[PDB]
Amino acid sequence: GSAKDVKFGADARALMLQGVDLLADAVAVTMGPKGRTVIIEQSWGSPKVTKDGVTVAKSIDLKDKYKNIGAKLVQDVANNTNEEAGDGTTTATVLARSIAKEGFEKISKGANPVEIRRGVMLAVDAVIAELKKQSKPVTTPEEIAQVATISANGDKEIGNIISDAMKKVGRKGVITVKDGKTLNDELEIIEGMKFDRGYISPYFINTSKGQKCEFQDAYVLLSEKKISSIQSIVPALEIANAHRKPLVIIAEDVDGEALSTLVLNRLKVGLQVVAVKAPGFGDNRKNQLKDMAIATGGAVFGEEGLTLNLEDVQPHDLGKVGEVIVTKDDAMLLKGKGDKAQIEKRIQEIIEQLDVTTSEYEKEKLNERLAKLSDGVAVLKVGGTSDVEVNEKKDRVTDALNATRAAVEEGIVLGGGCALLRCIPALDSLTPANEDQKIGIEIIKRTLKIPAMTIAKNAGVEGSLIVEKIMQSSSEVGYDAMAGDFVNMVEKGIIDPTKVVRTALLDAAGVASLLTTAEVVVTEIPKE
Amino acid sequence: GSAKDVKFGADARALMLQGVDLLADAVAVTMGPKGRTVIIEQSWGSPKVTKDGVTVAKSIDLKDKYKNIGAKLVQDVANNTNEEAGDGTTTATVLARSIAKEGFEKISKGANPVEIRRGVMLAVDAVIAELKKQSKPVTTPEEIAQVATISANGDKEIGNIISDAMKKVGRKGVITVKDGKTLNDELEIIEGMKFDRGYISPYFINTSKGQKCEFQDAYVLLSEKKISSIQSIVPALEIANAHRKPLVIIAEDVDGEALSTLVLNRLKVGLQVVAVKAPGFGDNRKNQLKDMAIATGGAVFGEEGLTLNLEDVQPHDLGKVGEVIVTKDDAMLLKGKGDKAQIEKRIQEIIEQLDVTTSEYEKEKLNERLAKLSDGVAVLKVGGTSDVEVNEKKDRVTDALNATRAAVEEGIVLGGGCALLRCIPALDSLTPANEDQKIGIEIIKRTLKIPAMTIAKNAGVEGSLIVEKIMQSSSEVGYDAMAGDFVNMVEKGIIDPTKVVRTALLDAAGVASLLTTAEVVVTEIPKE
Amino acid sequence: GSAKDVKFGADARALMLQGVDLLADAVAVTMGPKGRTVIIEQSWGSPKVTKDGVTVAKSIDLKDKYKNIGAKLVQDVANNTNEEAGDGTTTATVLARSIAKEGFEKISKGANPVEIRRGVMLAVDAVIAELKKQSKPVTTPEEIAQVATISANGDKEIGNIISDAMKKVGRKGVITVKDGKTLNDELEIIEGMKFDRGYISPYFINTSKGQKCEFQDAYVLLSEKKISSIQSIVPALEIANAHRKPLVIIAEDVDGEALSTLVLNRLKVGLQVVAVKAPGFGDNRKNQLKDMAIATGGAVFGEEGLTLNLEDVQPHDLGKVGEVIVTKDDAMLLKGKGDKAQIEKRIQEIIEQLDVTTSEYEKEKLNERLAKLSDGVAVLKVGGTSDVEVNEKKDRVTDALNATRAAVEEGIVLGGGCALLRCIPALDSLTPANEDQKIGIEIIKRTLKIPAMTIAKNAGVEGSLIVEKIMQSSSEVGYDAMAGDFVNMVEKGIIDPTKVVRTALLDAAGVASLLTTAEVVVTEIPKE
Amino acid sequence: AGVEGSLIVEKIMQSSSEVGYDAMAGDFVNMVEKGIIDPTKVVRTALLDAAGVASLLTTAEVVVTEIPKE
Ligand SMILES: Nc1ncnc2c1ncn2[C@@H]1O[C@H](COP(=O)(O)OP(=O)(O)O)[C@@H](O)[C@H]1O
Ligand SMILES: Nc1ncnc2c1ncn2[C@@H]1O[C@H](COP(=O)(O)OP(=O)(O)O)[C@@H](O)[C@H]1O
Ligand SMILES: Nc1ncnc2c1ncn2[C@@H]1O[C@H](COP(=O)(O)OP(=O)(O)O)[C@@H](O)[C@H]1O
Ligand code: BEF
Ligand code: BEF
Ligand code: BEF
Ligand SMILES: [K+]
Ligand SMILES: [K+]
Ligand SMILES: [K+]
Ligand SMILES: [Mg+2]
Ligand SMILES: [Mg+2]
Ligand SMILES: [Mg+2]
Repeated sequence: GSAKDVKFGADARALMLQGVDLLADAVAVTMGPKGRTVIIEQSWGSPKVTKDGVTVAKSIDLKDKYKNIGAKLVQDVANNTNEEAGDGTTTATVLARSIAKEGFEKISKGANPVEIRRGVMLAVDAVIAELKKQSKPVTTPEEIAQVATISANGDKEIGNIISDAMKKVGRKGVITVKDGKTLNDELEIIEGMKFDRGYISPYFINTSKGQKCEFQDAYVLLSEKKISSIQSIVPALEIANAHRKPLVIIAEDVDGEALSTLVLNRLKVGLQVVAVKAPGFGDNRKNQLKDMAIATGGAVFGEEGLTLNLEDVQPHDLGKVGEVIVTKDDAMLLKGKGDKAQIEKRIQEIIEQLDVTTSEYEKEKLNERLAKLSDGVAVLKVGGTSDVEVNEKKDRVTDALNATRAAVEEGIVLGGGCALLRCIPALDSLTPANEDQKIGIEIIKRTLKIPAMTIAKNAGVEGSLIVEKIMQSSSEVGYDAMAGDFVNMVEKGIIDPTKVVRTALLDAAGVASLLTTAEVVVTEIPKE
Repeated sequence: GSAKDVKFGADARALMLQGVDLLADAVAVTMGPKGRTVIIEQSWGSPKVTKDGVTVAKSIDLKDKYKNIGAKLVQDVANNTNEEAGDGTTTATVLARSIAKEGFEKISKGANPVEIRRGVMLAVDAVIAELKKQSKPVTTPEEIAQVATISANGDKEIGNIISDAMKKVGRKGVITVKDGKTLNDELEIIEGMKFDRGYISPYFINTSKGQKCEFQDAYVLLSEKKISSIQSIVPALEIANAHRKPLVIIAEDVDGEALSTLVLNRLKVGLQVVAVKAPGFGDNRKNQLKDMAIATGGAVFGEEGLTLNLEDVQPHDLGKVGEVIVTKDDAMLLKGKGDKAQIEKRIQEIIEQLDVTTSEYEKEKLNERLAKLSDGVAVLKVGGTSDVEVNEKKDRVTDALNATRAAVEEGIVLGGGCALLRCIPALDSLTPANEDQKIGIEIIKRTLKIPAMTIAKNAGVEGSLIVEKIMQSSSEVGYDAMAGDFVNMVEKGIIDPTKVVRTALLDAAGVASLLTTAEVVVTEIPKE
Repeated sequence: GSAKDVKFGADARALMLQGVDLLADAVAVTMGPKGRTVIIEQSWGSPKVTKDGVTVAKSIDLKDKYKNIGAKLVQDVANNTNEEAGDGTTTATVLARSIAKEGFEKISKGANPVEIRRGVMLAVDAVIAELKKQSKPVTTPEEIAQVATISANGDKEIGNIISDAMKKVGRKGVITVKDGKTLNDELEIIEGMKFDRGYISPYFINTSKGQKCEFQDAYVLLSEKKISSIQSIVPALEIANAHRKPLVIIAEDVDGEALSTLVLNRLKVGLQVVAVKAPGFGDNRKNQLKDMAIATGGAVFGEEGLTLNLEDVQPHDLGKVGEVIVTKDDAMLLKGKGDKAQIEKRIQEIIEQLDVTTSEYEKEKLNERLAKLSDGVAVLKVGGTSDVEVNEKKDRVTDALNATRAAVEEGIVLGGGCALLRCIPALDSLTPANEDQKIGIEIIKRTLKIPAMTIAKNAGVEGSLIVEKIMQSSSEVGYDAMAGDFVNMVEKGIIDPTKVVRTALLDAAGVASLLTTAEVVVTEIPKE
Repeated sequence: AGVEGSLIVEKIMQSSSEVGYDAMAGDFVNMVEKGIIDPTKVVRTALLDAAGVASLLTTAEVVVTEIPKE
């Protein structure tokens, strides 16, 4: 195969620990307030300017093979935490390094690194079991605003926007962020359903405005397969013209012949119609048109084993929507009169359909159908003046938005590091089975101070001195690293999700305590 | 991934600031009168010779990875200002460097660069709020001549041509510049309609002059698809011969058969006809022939979903024009009797169709339809003796022309930098929330002096000395850097659009105050 | 993008001027009599041996990035002058360098190069305004003989040949030069039209002479596409035989079926016909046969969108010519009865088409159509024994021929440089607006002595001493650099076109006075 | 002095016998009246020492030099 190079013992430990220290010194500066950004060279355009501690970690790839092993294993810590919780990735990386450093010190000839690993995990289990006890559910809509304000680097506008969006959509609603264009942030609460597809012919525009077709109290014709002929399309339009209401035609496509009839009747006397294709792309639209059908109340035509055909339609067989808006790239149905008692049964089917399966894409479009249908979705167009700014402000908004959605399900706990500092008394009652498990528990006991310590450090004060004066203090008191003094937390509004705290700790301790059991390292030769 | 290299703290700050200082020293020389040109090597031919601070900034790309980071982020400022306002890009780059340099000094261990950022933006909000107070709208057509004269590097011919072109077309008309051929500048005001296409057969020439077919009070036949046969063409000519008026035939093409008919009846007894193809090329001509129709009063034949056919024409179904001029490469319709009340409704449609969309090509041919139809457009053929010369003057004409269109919409304000210098008293009443925001406000208070200071520096005098004596002086007094003495401004005619001043400041402060929050820089390894 | 390297201030100035000084030192040696040749290596064959200052300027491309910028900007001066006038390229380059050198000295910290530029152009405008006063039209045919003899480097045979060719064709006729084969120069005056293509079958020879087909008062049949079948050719012959006149058949080709008929009717009773293909090769013949048509009066058959077919011809539809001469390799039509008032409109059409465009091949075959069309034309087959000689002597003839045609339209003036020396008094009455415009006027005032000075220098004498002794002398007295003594000029026959003198000054002053405005230079890195 | 050399020399030789160039004021003057003079001894030895030495250098056809070892 490929020529390799092996290194044993303390030499390899040091080099890997050198790789860990570098990638963690790069990210540790981005912690808490008074943290500082990191500029990353993009290979093509203007550079990134981040504060998120995974963008910093996934970039840093080191030349040396052994230091790079350290970097990769810290990258995997930072990434496991991000996907699981969405914030707290700096918190994990400093905890990972601290367990690595303290581990590559206790490795003498008589020590057993694997029992040390077992002791670390006993300590970690005990501490996340202590977090859940001192956890408390988030109840008031003000605690939502605080969690957001904190994880957004203390930007209070962000906190009010995410709290407002979560009152008007539901705490488990669908908030999603976009690249805004204006200078300020905007909360847009979409009402109804909308799909990324516009009218076929630019003759349906009846608005004399920004290229819109706008209807009220329309019928809906849902077709699975194409509407080719003049034959299949005529009966529906006779219904629409007779009842004197507009008509929307959502089909796989409108062929040129039925299209030519639609355009004709629009331009003279002036029948009110409009056509758009289906949302797409394949098997999905077959479910989503059916979703559209029952949301409005009607039937999808051409169905496989029902094959409702177009030639025999009836006015109850058409859906009804209060307002219809269609532009050159997107259509919106708003107030479907769809017998809510039945659209709710649909919601229950789709939610059971996701609990069953997972494919990262079947579950993706699955959630698209839920959100599109009921409570409407919120979007957060962020302001800014230049690109790199918007991209920075956007990394902070998503970290705040993940924090709030991870807090509403699993409660809040003190911040500034005090969450973990208030767990050390839990470790002081463990009775280890042997000497090596005692070493592991002592490793975590030291490591729990790292978060509070690294925040004070970036603030410019003595880290460990602040950590001690916190522990001596009462249970609700800790350090506000912005104001630079000690405060009650919840009264002052410093809190963190318990989910982000425990997953960061658990992913760090998980990977770090395994690195420390190594004795050999095998690397590819660095040919050229 | 790619082997990377990280640098921390003061070392990295220094390297990026070196990249910034270089790219800004290169562009700063091109400021104000007595500014100086910059020769840029073009990779293929003779070099460019500019004074615009984006051609200078976008060209300069650096070898070192860290210096290039500084340069790229200054290109982004200069570019954001150009697209948003069209002038003021040097003003942006020097303001940017001043905010970076002043920022890479206050970064001690206890400073919070992110709060300093917040203070910088507090200062910028208050100052653009003060510019808007001391601003005034542009009213007299002498103020238009002045703004144009200033932004053209003090070339008064440019000021008179643009004011003349803007008086005869409207302050929001359509002026466009071209590479002239003569030695002097020319203002050509196209009045009416014209498209770049001539007659098919050189037998329609009835002029006994420079190869022209020239008619008065003619009919117009607008056909979308080809005129193949004798059958479809014959009825229109019977109308033309019966009423005894000439006829123009604007179609996609005139086939050899209908063509052989047209030439025959022209060469004997002497029916007055002439034919041309459509403007082109594809979907566009379909709208553009429709535009011509309502401009003259008639109907496009063969239309998709109207299919007005040629066999049943009627004399009212033909357009009418006062005079028709057709050469071997272009046709001009002048005085269409087209029911102006309806073509204005058309104009309003096309203007909303551009405000809605943008594709750089749909919006291109879109403006072609306004101009071709609307109040005659002005075109400016610039003189010169050699090519590199014309490209310089053309960079200056466009910056002069962009400035006037940014003054007519958003008012004017003092020039020479005095616009910003007259805002410092606004900053002196800010009450910063903490120490870090106070640092930011002082950063801006110093930076506001940079524009006036860099103009005096380029003039060969002491920069800060001129700045001090201006502030001591009255509100209308400041420095004329060409005459080299202090003057009232508006009476002397030194003014700038408020839009260019505010966007230059805002794009610089936005980008620069984020660079100064950095603590780490990660760059790809420079392999070879 | 590509890594670039910037240089500021005097360093950059020095290097560019080194490039200007190099490219201009190389060319100055080819000036006036006693100038000297320049050997250029051709990458493929035997080298060039020139005296023209554009062949020398366009070759020299420099290694260093900064020296090459200077070289290119002097190339642009020499090229703009050649295209505008056809001679005077050495005069321009020494004037360009002199303005560059004198410009890269006065650039101190307080000087404004842009105002110096304005003064330079004020001075150039005033001096080209003085040339036209002291200009006088060329009237006698001996002044033509002198203008030609001078710019041909004092070759008196060249002067007599060009004067003779211009007497027999008109001073604005079409003279054109070719690579002769003999040892001496030859003046051949073609009469009528001619193309390099002979009869198809060697049976049309009715001459009993040197292999010629010779007709008088013939018809002409012009076909764009081939004459394939017996069907298309017979009616034309029926007409030609009916009226009892010969017939010429100019088509893309005469296929073997129609050919066997033409030859058959030729060999028995003796119908007078003859066939030749078109001039060629592709799109050109489509225009060139049409040119031939209107010159004789008729129609080209098979046309694209007129498709005049061969089957329906008529005797007015055939061209008529006074005499027809066809050999084995070329055909000549002489006295086309073509309603000349329109071929003149055609000639004016083709002449404007070349002034508009240039492609070295569109303009090449373009000139083929003028001469082929015009009545008569002169050609000058130059002698010589080897190629490099002919290429040289041919370079001098064209410069003489451009000179005489530039004198007949715009008058003559004293020579040897004395034309400009006699303009300095105009500069001494300018009143400059400021110090910088004063600096510029002095730049030109110094620069006007350069031509006389560089000619005396090359003659082996002291340059400025000859310049001084001229200015003290009367207005008609100056220096004959061949005889080496002072003479009246017009009596002695040393004169230059005013068009060549003024364009030389103006293109140099334009470009150089812009180079002298530079303060930064941006160049691509020279990787490898 | 910053002017064209041979041009001043020509305008001097054209002039009268006492007229020449004062290079400080930058104009032509009578000399003794204005006070520009030099000893005849210094002029003649300068020419004679130069012409002597130089006119022998120009008679050379070969040059022999010691090798520049190091
Ligand atoms: N104003 C503040 N005062 C004190 N501690 C804070 C403040 N804001 C955030 N923190 C703490 O800093 C830590 C960093 O939060 P998180 O967003 O996970 O880290 P990062 O800075 O990497 O985003 C959290 O534990 C949080 O409690
Ligand atoms: N003649 C002048 N005297 C004093 N100041 C001037 C003069 N002309 C322009 N300025 C000022 O110089 C600044 C440069 O304007 P801008 O169009 O950005 O020039 P550049 O394009 O070189 O950057 C403006 O703020 C303008 O008001
Ligand atoms: N015999 C001559 N004596 C003095 N001056 C001359 C003579 N012949 C030409 N000249 C001058 O030399 C100048 C340079 O002419 P140009 O055409 O540029 O030379 P070339 O064509 O060889 O480059 C012209 O202005 C011309 O008047
Ligand atoms: F960088 Be944070 F702790 F997600
Ligand atoms: F360089 Be300018 F201020 F656009
Ligand atoms: F060099 Be010459 F005047 F064309
Ligand atoms: K972070
Ligand atoms: K500029
Ligand atoms: K020459
Ligand atoms: Mg984060
Ligand atoms: Mg500009
Ligand atoms: Mg020449």
